[PDB]
Amino acid sequence: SVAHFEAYKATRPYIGWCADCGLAGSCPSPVSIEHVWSDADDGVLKIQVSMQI
Amino acid sequence: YESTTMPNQVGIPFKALIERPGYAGLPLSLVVIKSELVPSLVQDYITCNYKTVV
Repeated sequence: SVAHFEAYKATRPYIGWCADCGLAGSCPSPVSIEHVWSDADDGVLKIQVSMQI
Repeated sequence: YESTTMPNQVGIPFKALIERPGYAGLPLSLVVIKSELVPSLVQDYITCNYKTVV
């Protein structure tokens, strides 16, 4: 937005479907991969996820 | 007075003398440091890796 801190307050964590729930079954999981973007040359993976850390 | 046609080779001093009869003038030494291919180009396109979003 205009302030990064303020943006993260606004954007609360959400659920997503994940088929892995300890590899024991398919359930709605709190963690899911939204998109992974990579094009770095030092092997760095930029991961976007449901959860907020 | 004027006029020699020297070859382009880098760092090698070409000696040109072409002055009036009797030599007493300034001897011309000329070096090519680098040649510089300066473009007059057309931009065809930009390409890059892409993120398709569903």
